[PDB]
Amino acid sequence: AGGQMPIHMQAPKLGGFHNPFRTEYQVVNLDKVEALFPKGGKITVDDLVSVGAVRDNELVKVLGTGELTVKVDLVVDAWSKSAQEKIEKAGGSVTK
Amino acid sequence: PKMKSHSGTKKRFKVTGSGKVTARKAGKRHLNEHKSSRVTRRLTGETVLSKGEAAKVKKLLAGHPGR
RNA sequence: AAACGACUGUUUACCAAAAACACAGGUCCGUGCGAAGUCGUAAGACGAUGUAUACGGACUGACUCCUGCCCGGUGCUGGAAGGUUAAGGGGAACUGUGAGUGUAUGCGUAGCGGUGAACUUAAGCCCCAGUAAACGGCGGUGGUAACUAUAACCAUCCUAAGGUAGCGAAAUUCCUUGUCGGGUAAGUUCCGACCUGCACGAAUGGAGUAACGAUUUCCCUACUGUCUCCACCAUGAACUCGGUGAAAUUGCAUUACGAGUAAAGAUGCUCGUUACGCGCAGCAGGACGGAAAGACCCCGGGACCUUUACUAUAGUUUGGUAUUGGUGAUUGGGACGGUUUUCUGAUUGUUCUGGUUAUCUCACUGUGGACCGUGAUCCGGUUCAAGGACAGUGCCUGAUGGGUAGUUUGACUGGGGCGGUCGCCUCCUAAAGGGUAACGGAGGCGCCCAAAGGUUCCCUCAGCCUGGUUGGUAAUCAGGUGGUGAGUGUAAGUGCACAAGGGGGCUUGACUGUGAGACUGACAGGUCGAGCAGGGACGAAAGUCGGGACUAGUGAUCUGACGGUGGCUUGUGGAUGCGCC
RNA sequence: CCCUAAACCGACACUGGUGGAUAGGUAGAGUAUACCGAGGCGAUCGAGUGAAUCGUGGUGAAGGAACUCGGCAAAAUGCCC
RNA sequence: GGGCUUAAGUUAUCCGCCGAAGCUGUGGCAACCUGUGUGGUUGGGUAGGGGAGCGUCGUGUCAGUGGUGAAGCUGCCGGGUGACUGUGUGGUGGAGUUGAUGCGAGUGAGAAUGCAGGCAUGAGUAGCGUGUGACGGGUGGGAAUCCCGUCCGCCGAUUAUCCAAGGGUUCCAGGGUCAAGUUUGUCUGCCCUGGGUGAGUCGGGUCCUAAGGCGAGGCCGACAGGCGUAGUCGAUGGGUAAC
RNA sequence: GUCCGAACCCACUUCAGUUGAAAAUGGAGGGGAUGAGUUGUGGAUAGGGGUGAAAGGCCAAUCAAACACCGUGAUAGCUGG
RNA sequence: GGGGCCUUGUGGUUCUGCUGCCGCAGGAUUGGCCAGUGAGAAAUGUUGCGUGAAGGUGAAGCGUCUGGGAAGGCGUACCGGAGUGGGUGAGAGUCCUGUAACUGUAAGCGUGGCACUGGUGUGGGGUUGCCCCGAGUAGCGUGGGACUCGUGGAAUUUCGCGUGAAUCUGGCGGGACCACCCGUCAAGCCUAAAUACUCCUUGGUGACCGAUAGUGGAUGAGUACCGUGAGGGAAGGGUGAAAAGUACCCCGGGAGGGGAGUGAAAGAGUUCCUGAAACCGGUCGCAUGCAAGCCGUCAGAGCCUGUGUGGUGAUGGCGUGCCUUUUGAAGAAUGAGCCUGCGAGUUAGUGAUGCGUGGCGAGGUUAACCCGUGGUGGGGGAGUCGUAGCGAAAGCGAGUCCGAUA
RNA sequence: UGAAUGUAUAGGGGUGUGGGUGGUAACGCGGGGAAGUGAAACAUCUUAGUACCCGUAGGAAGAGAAAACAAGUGUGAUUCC
Ligand SMILES: [Mg+2]
Ligand SMILES: [Mg+2]
Ligand SMILES: [Mg+2]
Ligand SMILES: [Mg+2]
Ligand SMILES: [Mg+2]
Ligand SMILES: [Mg+2]
Ligand SMILES: [Mg+2]
Ligand SMILES: [Mg+2]
Ligand SMILES: [Mg+2]
Ligand SMILES: [Mg+2]
Ligand SMILES: [Mg+2]
Ligand SMILES: [Mg+2]
Ligand SMILES: [Mg+2]
Ligand SMILES: [Mg+2]
Ligand SMILES: [Mg+2]
Ligand SMILES: [Mg+2]
Ligand SMILES: [Mg+2]
Ligand SMILES: [Mg+2]
Ligand SMILES: [Mg+2]
Ligand SMILES: [Mg+2]
Ligand SMILES: [Mg+2]
Ligand SMILES: [Mg+2]
Ligand SMILES: [Mg+2]
Ligand SMILES: [Mg+2]
Ligand SMILES: [Mg+2]
Ligand SMILES: [Mg+2]
Ligand SMILES: [Mg+2]
Ligand SMILES: [Mg+2]
Ligand SMILES: [Mg+2]
Ligand SMILES: [Mg+2]
Ligand SMILES: [Mg+2]
Ligand SMILES: [Mg+2]
Ligand SMILES: [Mg+2]
Ligand SMILES: [Mg+2]
Ligand SMILES: [Mg+2]
Ligand SMILES: [Mg+2]
Ligand SMILES: [Mg+2]
Ligand SMILES: [Mg+2]
Ligand SMILES: [Mg+2]
Ligand SMILES: [Mg+2]
Ligand SMILES: [Mg+2]
Ligand SMILES: [Mg+2]
Ligand SMILES: [Mg+2]
Ligand SMILES: [Mg+2]
Ligand SMILES: [Mg+2]
Ligand SMILES: [Mg+2]
Ligand SMILES: [Mg+2]
Ligand SMILES: [Mg+2]
Ligand SMILES: [Mg+2]
Ligand SMILES: [Mg+2]
Ligand SMILES: [Mg+2]
Ligand SMILES: [Mg+2]
Ligand SMILES: [Mg+2]
Ligand SMILES: [Mg+2]
Ligand SMILES: [Mg+2]
Ligand SMILES: [Mg+2]
Ligand SMILES: [Mg+2]
Ligand SMILES: [Mg+2]
Ligand SMILES: [Mg+2]
Ligand SMILES: [Mg+2]
Ligand SMILES: [Mg+2]
Ligand SMILES: [Mg+2]
Ligand SMILES: [Mg+2]
Ligand SMILES: [Mg+2]
Ligand SMILES: [Mg+2]
Ligand SMILES: [Mg+2]
Ligand SMILES: [Mg+2]
Ligand SMILES: [Mg+2]
Ligand SMILES: [Mg+2]
Ligand SMILES: [Mg+2]
Ligand SMILES: [Mg+2]
Ligand SMILES: [Mg+2]
Ligand SMILES: [Mg+2]
Ligand SMILES: [Mg+2]
Ligand SMILES: [Mg+2]
Ligand SMILES: [Mg+2]
Ligand SMILES: [Mg+2]
Ligand SMILES: [Mg+2]
Ligand SMILES: [Mg+2]
Ligand SMILES: [Mg+2]
Ligand SMILES: [Mg+2]
Ligand SMILES: [Mg+2]
Ligand SMILES: [Mg+2]
Ligand SMILES: [Mg+2]
Ligand SMILES: [Mg+2]
Ligand SMILES: [Mg+2]
Ligand SMILES: [Mg+2]
Ligand SMILES: [Mg+2]
Ligand SMILES: [Mg+2]
Ligand SMILES: [Mg+2]
Ligand SMILES: [Mg+2]
Ligand SMILES: [Mg+2]
Ligand SMILES: [Mg+2]
Ligand SMILES: [Mg+2]
Ligand SMILES: [Mg+2]
Ligand SMILES: [Mg+2]
Ligand SMILES: [Mg+2]
Ligand SMILES: [Mg+2]
Ligand SMILES: [Mg+2]
Ligand SMILES: [Mg+2]
Ligand SMILES: [Mg+2]
Ligand SMILES: [Mg+2]
Ligand SMILES: [Mg+2]
Ligand SMILES: [Mg+2]
Ligand SMILES: [Mg+2]
Ligand SMILES: [Mg+2]
Ligand SMILES: [Mg+2]
Ligand SMILES: [Mg+2]
Ligand SMILES: [Mg+2]
Ligand SMILES: [Mg+2]
Ligand SMILES: [Mg+2]
Ligand SMILES: [Mg+2]
Ligand SMILES: [Mg+2]
Ligand SMILES: [Mg+2]
Ligand SMILES: [Mg+2]
Ligand SMILES: [Mg+2]
Ligand SMILES: [Mg+2]
Ligand SMILES: [Mg+2]
Ligand SMILES: [Mg+2]
Ligand SMILES: [Mg+2]
Ligand SMILES: [Mg+2]
Ligand SMILES: [Mg+2]
Ligand SMILES: [Mg+2]
Ligand SMILES: [Mg+2]
Ligand SMILES: [Mg+2]
Ligand SMILES: [Mg+2]
Ligand SMILES: [Mg+2]
Ligand SMILES: [Mg+2]
Ligand SMILES: [Mg+2]
Ligand SMILES: [Mg+2]
Ligand SMILES: [Mg+2]
Ligand SMILES: [Mg+2]
Ligand SMILES: [Mg+2]
Ligand SMILES: [Mg+2]
Ligand SMILES: [Mg+2]
Ligand SMILES: [Mg+2]
Ligand SMILES: [Mg+2]
Repeated sequence: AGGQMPIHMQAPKLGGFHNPFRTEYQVVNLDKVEALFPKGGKITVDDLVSVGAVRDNELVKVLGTGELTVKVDLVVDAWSKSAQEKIEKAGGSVTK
Repeated sequence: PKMKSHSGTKKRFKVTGSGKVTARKAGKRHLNEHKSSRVTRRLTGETVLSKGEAAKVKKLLAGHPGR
């Protein structure tokens, strides 16, 4: 910076730490599940979404943006409270 | 040869989802008794970087997403 | 005749031959012999096949007379009463885990760990002496003699002591061509003095000194073309002819002068003047001529040198420990039972261990003698002698260490240096928004205040005039007048009398979570802020309060620390570490 | 074969450097200097020409350091008894 | 500047003119915008940004082309807005190479006191390296400079003679005159061919050691290596038989 | 470590040379010339080292740290292209 | 785990010992599940294939035209498991050399592998009484080093110096340390392949160079030359198809030239292909000896030529080089004597970040590697970017964080 | 055969029994180990365990058959990409 204390040295370091064992979820939303499984999609497994798009060999938490008029039974790793509520109200369930 | 990122830049700047470059506010590490709660609150959050500084940071980062 | 060096010598190959170096002579310091010293990692070696009348280092430098005072500083030598002080030894204490105990919290045995270490412990340093032919130092004010100038002399301040003998306008004297005398017709030089020594001085020697010197200086005489003032002669070039035949340099070219103009000195531009074309011999005024990326100056980099710059390090030195063992005392820290009485007070034996100290010797010493390998001054073995658990060496450890190494040693600047300045606040310059420079003109700040903060209520000043005890211009009281000229914690400016100035009551908002919206900087950043919640202060309420009438009183990041919290913890549980505020 | 060099060291067939030996006559102290001997050379561009000027020598009236920073240079002196 | 007051000087006023790459006229080119049948605006330019191209070499493909003459060089006559260029037309030359479209670059030079080569300028100029030569004859294409002779001059503690070191055939004889020789040269220390150096006694070795070197074992040292004993070398010296 | 003075060693002054005869000399004088003299032959000391009667002098014609090669195409906020 | 103690099992034996006239072992031409020249606790011959070093066979064209010459033009035929190249007097599938294809290999120290000879040779269930299981080793301390880790919370590993274990109810590791759990068994050794490289030998290749380039070196090249030495270090290629390299004569001492010959060409004559520029000249046209000139440009007479276009150009106006670097240079600031040649924005990343363009598209794309000995083609999805963000993180998630489920 | 000297050993005397010596362009293993440079100065750090040096191979070398990883199920010597 010409001799002036540069930006990467006048700014304080963002501290914190990294979780060495953190695992990310491949998230899918209810709009995607409705679009890819419209015809009364009975049971959706991780293999089915990974066939469409969930990037297989990962955990598949399902999230809850969207309406989900159809009835689905999603056996997946983890889900949000809103997604579970919407799925149950639509007539389906979640497992695992 | 892969081009390495800047380590201080790695440790100091975040890149948001829309692409903004943000740093931690500077001036609150010590000497905080004379500083009022208003001054400390002004120095307590995050700052979006200006255009030239943000471009410099994205250059120093080697495609590193920030911290 | 003077200065310097005593002399003969030596030296900067290639700008310095000297006054520089050396020298014979002198003194100091070190060295007892495997010497000290030096080259080398070491063995070795030189010193020296020498032995204190010797060797090495330092300074001075024949000879003559002398070499004065100071040991405060620093160095060196010696010493050790106390202080400080490493590694090591060694406590006490704390602490993690943990069988289990605990209704659970928690605690915690054994074992395995971790932390720093009361006491003990060296040299060095502080400390006390000596040492100057060690590195060094050798002063001030006031005044006084019968012309005046000075001070032998007196008082004093201070120091470790205050410059002795001798010399002095000097290889030293700035002023300075000091003054006086000599030498000249005339002498800033000379030489003899004077003493007013800017800023001599006694082995970095003082003052002298016969002889010596391609040293420096002044004078006399002889002699001369050095000169007045040059002339002439012969020669090697130059010149002409025949032969041979370079060079530096070169943007060009059919390359004048004057006065101007222009990057401020023009062959080349302007206005004029002059000038037929081409040669030969010459001279040097110009072509800012050629030659050499100025060597002076500044800026950036480097190199080498210095030191009480920094950081290291060879060497030197201190102790601990290994090598490293045997045998006694004399003093403390224990376990141990059992004189005392676990004990304020004392102990012997019975086991473990620090220190102080004394002897022994197939550790070791690379050593003196003899012998053997061998008919070998190396080397090795045996042995005697002499030391001896020392020394030496390895590792650890403190001190010392320009001997050596790597580097640092800011910028601004009417060149650089010296001096000044460097961040923040107020005013002017600043041209009526904001901004605006100079080594421009003025000043302030690096705080302070538990009230000088918050709130609520009340009050009006300075100055002037008059009356009144101390009391006066001015303490305190009374009446009139007085609007801001008083005051404001603190510079200045903007404000404030509706007071933001003076006072009374209660208080801690000098809050916690926030911050719509803005101002101001390239940015980091700086600044103002409505409304809301919690929990408070004052007020009857309205409301106000996130320090101070406002604007200075401050320091990013890294790194580390303390309190809280408990998000993470590399198999699990702890611990430990990290994270967040 | 060269060898105080045209053959070596100097880039040269370079007025430089290079150790040793022999080394006669007359004058002279002399291995100085002059002229010769033994012996060897005439030197590796010449021929001319009274230009200035530069170098190298020579002479010089009267004066005699007036020169110059300075007697630089030269002159004077010089040998034997 | 000439010259000017008899203004061509100052001043007021009036009437004309000159004067730029400005403006207008006319003829081309180009950028942008705009309704999209008018056209309007615009086009000096360093640093610099953007866009589009010329030429060189290699190369895939296609079409070819070349001794009835490729490349390269060199003229003339033409062409484009530029880098440039013709499928015009010669000359020289003697074996390659053209156009279209792509692909890849060691792709463009006027300068770096740039590097290499060649050639100018100074210039037929400076110099030709201490000096004494003259003449007669010869040789020869050619003679100041070669050979012979006679005069004269020069060195002579060296311009002589002989060695060492060093050089290496330069020595001698013949043939030579491209180059070298600071000129010429018929000459030469140069060129080519051939020849030439003979030791019991001279100088070295075969003998000896100095300084110094190396060094069996050995000692010292992380390695590499250092030192050194016994020895072995090593003349500048000792010894050794001819004039 | 006497005197004058050749050879020999040196280098004080001056003139010339300065693209030289010569990358340090020549002419004319000058100093030492039995001594701490000079010289031949061989040898020893080597680069943060040598050696130095001491000038930072000399160590193969530029030495306040030789030369060669390598790190290396060192680096240059500077000049040039 | 092994030893020991036993419940047992050796390949069929001629018959010798010791232990209990049980049993165990040396013993032997004859099996053999095995196992071999290997690292394997080891190392000794005769028979079985195809090759590199050399070789062998190896297809198929003539006629005319022009030319010095035919491989070229024209005409008309062949071979091809061979049309990759290179030579030949110009441009060859059929002229040569070769090429494709087959083939031989005596020999190798041959080499690889197979067969035989010859050489060497088993365990399973039970038991823990007892016995062994790598010592100055591991750890620990200290001074250093390697590990992402630069002394730290310092695991692991290693060197010097001290100190110093346990041994299976044991040791070590899982990032200080301890406990449990998991894994493992140090202080002994040997081991192919996958990996690295090329002084060399054989064959081949190139949008690599083409004599200032490519090696320093196309030639007496590490030569000449320079340096004491270590070391440094060049430049010089081309006649022609074939020497047919110019017999002979003339001028000249020669050199050189002129005639002539050879050759397609000699102005291809050995200084030899082509033969540029600078530079040096001969000839012709114009101008030029009264003139002040960045040397040009515009206007322009005259002369020559007229190949009616071109050369020169008296005379008039205007006009201070090029580059670099500067506020400003004609500058008396820098650099350049001239010409020819050479001499500076490149290349590599499954780098970063844009843009253009093409493919695919909620998906895109492979890396190493494997197959194609036939290449540029195919596979390989390991990974990677996109698909959701916010938070120090646990985590939550179209939200999340500061916050009080504000 | 066995010194001083006793055991013996050192040493001495016979035999050649076997191996060695030196070279080698790159690659390997073990050890010693820069600086320029970057950090816009510089010392930690970088350069870089590079350059260079030493010892020593082989046709390759080194490593190699768990006192290993992993994390609760598992993999199973080394090397290389
Ligand atoms: Mg700063
Ligand atoms: Mg904090
Ligand atoms: Mg606070
Ligand atoms: Mg005097
Ligand atoms: Mg005197
Ligand atoms: Mg003297
Ligand atoms: Mg003398
Ligand atoms: Mg000198
Ligand atoms: Mg001198
Ligand atoms: Mg003495
Ligand atoms: Mg000693
Ligand atoms: Mg001795
Ligand atoms: Mg002394
Ligand atoms: Mg003295
Ligand atoms: Mg004296
Ligand atoms: Mg003490
Ligand atoms: Mg005393
Ligand atoms: Mg004076
Ligand atoms: Mg005076
Ligand atoms: Mg007087
Ligand atoms: Mg004294
Ligand atoms: Mg003095
Ligand atoms: Mg003194
Ligand atoms: Mg005297
Ligand atoms: Mg002439
Ligand atoms: Mg002017
Ligand atoms: Mg003028
Ligand atoms: Mg002009
Ligand atoms: Mg003239
Ligand atoms: Mg002249
Ligand atoms: Mg000049
Ligand atoms: Mg300069
Ligand atoms: Mg420096
Ligand atoms: Mg000690
Ligand atoms: Mg004894
Ligand atoms: Mg230093
Ligand atoms: Mg440095
Ligand atoms: Mg400055
Ligand atoms: Mg100034
Ligand atoms: Mg204003
Ligand atoms: Mg204004
Ligand atoms: Mg300004
Ligand atoms: Mg506060
Ligand atoms: Mg806001
Ligand atoms: Mg402020
Ligand atoms: Mg409230
Ligand atoms: Mg107040
Ligand atoms: Mg920092
Ligand atoms: Mg783990
Ligand atoms: Mg807070
Ligand atoms: Mg000579
Ligand atoms: Mg002679
Ligand atoms: Mg010579
Ligand atoms: Mg001599
Ligand atoms: Mg005589
Ligand atoms: Mg004589
Ligand atoms: Mg004679
Ligand atoms: Mg002679
Ligand atoms: Mg002559
Ligand atoms: Mg002559
Ligand atoms: Mg000559
Ligand atoms: Mg006369
Ligand atoms: Mg006279
Ligand atoms: Mg007279
Ligand atoms: Mg007289
Ligand atoms: Mg006078
Ligand atoms: Mg006089
Ligand atoms: Mg005068
Ligand atoms: Mg004189
Ligand atoms: Mg005289
Ligand atoms: Mg116009
Ligand atoms: Mg334009
Ligand atoms: Mg531009
Ligand atoms: Mg044709
Ligand atoms: Mg071509
Ligand atoms: Mg094309
Ligand atoms: Mg190029
Ligand atoms: Mg060019
Ligand atoms: Mg040039
Ligand atoms: Mg010429
Ligand atoms: Mg002439
Ligand atoms: Mg001339
Ligand atoms: Mg002349
Ligand atoms: Mg002449
Ligand atoms: Mg004659
Ligand atoms: Mg004579
Ligand atoms: Mg000979
Ligand atoms: Mg011959
Ligand atoms: Mg010869
Ligand atoms: Mg001869
Ligand atoms: Mg002859
Ligand atoms: Mg000649
Ligand atoms: Mg001849
Ligand atoms: Mg000897
Ligand atoms: Mg030996
Ligand atoms: Mg001998
Ligand atoms: Mg001899
Ligand atoms: Mg004498
Ligand atoms: Mg004398
Ligand atoms: Mg001398
Ligand atoms: Mg020698
Ligand atoms: Mg000095
Ligand atoms: Mg020298
Ligand atoms: Mg130097
Ligand atoms: Mg140095
Ligand atoms: Mg480097
Ligand atoms: Mg055939
Ligand atoms: Mg035909
Ligand atoms: Mg590290
Ligand atoms: Mg450890
Ligand atoms: Mg361990
Ligand atoms: Mg763990
Ligand atoms: Mg084991
Ligand atoms: Mg192994
Ligand atoms: Mg290969
Ligand atoms: Mg060439
Ligand atoms: Mg070449
Ligand atoms: Mg060519
Ligand atoms: Mg040589
Ligand atoms: Mg013929
Ligand atoms: Mg021709
Ligand atoms: Mg030709
Ligand atoms: Mg005329
Ligand atoms: Mg004029
Ligand atoms: Mg500019
Ligand atoms: Mg200027
Ligand atoms: Mg110029
Ligand atoms: Mg000029
Ligand atoms: Mg410049
Ligand atoms: Mg120039
Ligand atoms: Mg995957
Ligand atoms: Mg280092
Ligand atoms: Mg360094
Ligand atoms: Mg740096
Ligand atoms: Mg730098
Ligand atoms: Mg081998
Ligand atoms: Mg191996």
